[PDB]
Amino acid sequence: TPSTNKEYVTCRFHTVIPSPQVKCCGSLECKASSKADYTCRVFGGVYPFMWGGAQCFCDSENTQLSEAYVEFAPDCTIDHAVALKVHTAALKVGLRIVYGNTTAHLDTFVNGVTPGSSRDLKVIAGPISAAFSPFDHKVVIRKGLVYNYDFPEYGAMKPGAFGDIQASSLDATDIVARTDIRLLKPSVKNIHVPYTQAVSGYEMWKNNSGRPLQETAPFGCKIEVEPLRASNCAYGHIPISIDIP
Amino acid sequence: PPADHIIGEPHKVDQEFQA
Amino acid sequence: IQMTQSPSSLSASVGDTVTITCRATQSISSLLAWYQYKPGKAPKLLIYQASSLHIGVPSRFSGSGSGTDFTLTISSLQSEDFATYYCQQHDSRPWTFGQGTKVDIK
Amino acid sequence: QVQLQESGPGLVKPSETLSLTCAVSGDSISNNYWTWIRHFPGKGLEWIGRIYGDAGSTDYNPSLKSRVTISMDLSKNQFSLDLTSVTVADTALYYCASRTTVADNWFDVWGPGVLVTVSS
Amino acid sequence: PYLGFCPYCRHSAPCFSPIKIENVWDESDDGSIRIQVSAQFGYNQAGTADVTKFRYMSFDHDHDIKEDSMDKIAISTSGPCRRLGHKGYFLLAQCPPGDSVTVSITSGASENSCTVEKKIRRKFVGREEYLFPPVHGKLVKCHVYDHLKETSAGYITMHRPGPHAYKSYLEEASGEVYIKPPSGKNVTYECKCGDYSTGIVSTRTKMNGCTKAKQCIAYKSDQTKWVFNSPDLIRHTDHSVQGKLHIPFRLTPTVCPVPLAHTPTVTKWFKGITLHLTATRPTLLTTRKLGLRADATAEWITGTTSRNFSVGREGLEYVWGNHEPVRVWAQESAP
Amino acid sequence: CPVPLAHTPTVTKWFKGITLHLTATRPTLLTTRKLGLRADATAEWITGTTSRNFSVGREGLEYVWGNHEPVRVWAQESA
Amino acid sequence: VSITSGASENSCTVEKKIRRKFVGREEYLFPPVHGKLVKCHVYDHLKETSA
Ligand SMILES: *[C@@H]1O[C@H](CO)[C@@H](O[C@@H]2O[C@H](CO)[C@@H](O)[C@H](O)[C@H]2NC(C)=O)[C@H](O)[C@H]1NC(C)=O
Ligand SMILES: *[C@@H]1O[C@H](CO)[C@@H](O)[C@H](O)[C@H]1NC(C)=O
Ligand SMILES: *[C@@H]1O[C@H](CO)[C@@H](O)[C@H](O)[C@H]1NC(C)=O
Ligand SMILES: *[C@@H]1O[C@H](CO)[C@@H](O)[C@H](O)[C@H]1NC(C)=O
Repeated sequence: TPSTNKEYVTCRFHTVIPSPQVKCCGSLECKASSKADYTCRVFGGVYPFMWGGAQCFCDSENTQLSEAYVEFAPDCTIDHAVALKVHTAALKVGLRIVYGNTTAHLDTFVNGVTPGSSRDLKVIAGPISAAFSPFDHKVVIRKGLVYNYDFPEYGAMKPGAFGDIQASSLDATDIVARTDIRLLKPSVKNIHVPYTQAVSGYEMWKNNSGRPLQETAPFGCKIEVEPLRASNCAYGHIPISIDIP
Repeated sequence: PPADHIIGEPHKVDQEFQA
Repeated sequence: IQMTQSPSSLSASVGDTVTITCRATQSISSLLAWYQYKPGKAPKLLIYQASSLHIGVPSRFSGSGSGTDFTLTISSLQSEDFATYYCQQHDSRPWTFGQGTKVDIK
Repeated sequence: QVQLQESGPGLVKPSETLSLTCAVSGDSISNNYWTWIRHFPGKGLEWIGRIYGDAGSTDYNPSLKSRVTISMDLSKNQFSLDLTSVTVADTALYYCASRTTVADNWFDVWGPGVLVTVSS
Repeated sequence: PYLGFCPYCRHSAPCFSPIKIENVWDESDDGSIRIQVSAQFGYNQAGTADVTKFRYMSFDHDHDIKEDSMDKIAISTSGPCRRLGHKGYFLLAQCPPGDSVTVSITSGASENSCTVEKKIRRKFVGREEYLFPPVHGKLVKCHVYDHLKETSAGYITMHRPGPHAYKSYLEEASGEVYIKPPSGKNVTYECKCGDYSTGIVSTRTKMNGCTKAKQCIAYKSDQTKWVFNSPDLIRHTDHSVQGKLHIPFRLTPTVCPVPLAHTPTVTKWFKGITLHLTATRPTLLTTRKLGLRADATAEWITGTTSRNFSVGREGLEYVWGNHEPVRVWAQESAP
Repeated sequence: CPVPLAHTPTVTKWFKGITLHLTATRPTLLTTRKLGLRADATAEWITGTTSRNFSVGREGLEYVWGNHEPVRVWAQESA
Repeated sequence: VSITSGASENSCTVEKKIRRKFVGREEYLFPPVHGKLVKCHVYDHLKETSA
């Protein structure tokens, strides 16, 4: 077991698009909000139609307002990836100790100091002869699969890669993102706001995943999650001293 | 030497030989 | 959308059947709700959706209608339900009310 | 269950800001529509306005839009009424309303209500 | 229900369609998708939940609401889709793989369709490809869109509608502009025929100072409906949130069958193994050593073949598809 | 006739050469040519996200990303 | 091509590789709402023209 702390969560973004508003021979200015990747741009005359062929008076000096930002998808409550860092890992053995006729089941700490007891017996464990951990410094959990991907840190988003949508919790309102959405001046006569968007870096990381650490970690060592441990992991020799009564 | 590497404006002038 | 409550007043005894109509100036489909005003107390909903019963309300109370013309039929009238009748639509903002229909013991 | 109780001054001078209070008990403030309803004696009910809990969105009657402002207090489980420059026609019995449905014009719940008389 | 700008019409063009698809999710592992349309399903004229009929947006100047049933709705991607559930803006269907998704009403001879590009790629669980699930196999944890109607996968924010203007409420005759309203509705006007002008009018009434029909705007202030924050609408001046409706068909954890392939026949030789493998469908073989260096490799295998895998004193671990992991170790049988 | 427009490229600048950070959900044509004596024309249909290292000369280089307006760049002497 | 005269239908089939095509330098399924306006040539939908 290591000590783990989460940084953010990452899933497929939902590119929500607010409806345009017109004061269509007035004047509008770019506002500033706290949404995820808020891009706002003030454009020229398009003379937009929606269904009647006349949706604007005073057809010159004909500015409009464009708004675009991103937010979590509704299906991100399960289909999401959370980033973790680990620290120096601590190992735990479960020992069956049989002396004479009396047996005992015991789980103890591998540190060299802390003992484990089963009602008569004092046994200490540790340290390991060779320190080893299959976990790199940056790991990602995705539906029980742990990967050794070096994700970018908090706030340092790269579009087209993993970690381009970051939030401290799935229900957190402080969603931060720079996915490089860019707005374009509309040319069609009917009303619609154009936008270009880079591909989902979560879906890029899903397409370019590789194989899981359950099938990659050496030493015959499968990996369990919630929280993250490595189970039945065979390496080294453990010094054990038993205080037999 | 210039800090910028590529500028979006052409060279108006040409360098002479060994100058 | 304005309201013309019908009828303004009607005296009836216990066990009779009284019909109160609800006419809207515009087609409001069947989104209508009716209320029963008890003096010195908040009015309680009896019929929602112009045909559907609120839980707790008596089955004897039955409303009907669609579009602009609506009716409530009060069958087997008792003593506890002499009150003020108020049909309320919920389409336009804000919602409006009638002028009130008074029923009293004969 | 949801219980509402009105608590406002019963006698206010005309051309004065009317402030009335409805407290909410038994349920949170942020997940239901909250509504004020007036009822002048000798007349009928009339709409005032409404607020949503966690959003603060307000929709009011166009005639009274210029004189009705609604604020809410999540810490006190509180939503309030402000009516500026009252007249003698503003004398009415005032109800605060709430509904089992998150948002509905029809209100399942209703406070006992408070009487407000505007006179000199 | 509002009306949106569909990217593909009946014939070839874009057109404005009332069954316009906003976006499609395909996160379910069983091929089911969720479709957001601008029409409301499961509701009658009043809006009371009646399962047999749905309501949509009308193709005329009074801009009222018309209704139809599910016997004339269709979902298709490449072939016809099977319909499973519906609430309001949301649909769900089981579809074959295709490059796009289509929705269509068949209102007699007036048949309208909307098509939005979406690469519906077929997906599978486990490590083995399958067309239809076996009746026998390992029961593994899966993630599907549930069939229960009263579920919650999230919320969407809807707001009050903005100006919905027309040309049919305006008319030009002998150099002056007229406004014709319908019976019993008050249509507000706002345009500059010179100085700025506003007002509310319910009767045939004239204007002054302008001679062109295109210069003015008339729209009815109708509060009877809630519109989704769509990219095809001009919003109201007060764009604040006023209500929220549920997103049904939540992606639940359920258990699903996955196939089990042919169990391999292992021949034994000195410090190495060879798996005689048969697979009608591509399955994943993952091996790793039990030493300091993993030397892990993986390849999807179609047909039948044989793979030569060396085993050390530390040992080798292999997984053939969805079977239990089996670990092999070498002897010291030198010849 | 209508034709689509892709995402505008991201340019990272280095010594006598450019690298275009490109994103395209569909295969689109990228064509580059120099402004000197030798054109050195390169053309490849690109699907997905791929970064391409393009060496530019002093005379210049013109790259056409999709159906956009061709954009001409020139190299400096930042040795 | 096939007529369906009730229960007596007749069909004709000829082989031809009908491959889907596009214009410009970008491949697409259905025409976007936004983009560059470029020159292409389509078959005229009006019947009263001659080729
Ligand atoms: C259209 O406008 C007219 C005039 O403002 C409205 O008629 C008024 O309605 C109110 C409420 O019922 C009455 O108190 C007024 O006395 C009415 N005035 C007149 C001159 O009739 C009418 O209700 C409006 N209709 C709509 C659809 O909003
Ligand atoms: C996934 O990767 C493959 C190989 O690079 C590529 O052909 C395919 O288009 C990619 N799919 C997506 C859209 O991520
Ligand atoms: C596996 O080893 C045997 C014996 O050396 C050899 O005949 C065969 O060709 C090898 N096959 C592969 C996959 O290399
Ligand atoms: C492009 O050049 C940089 C710097 O030399 C290098 O790191 C990168 O790998 C190169 N990429 C390609 C496409 O060769």
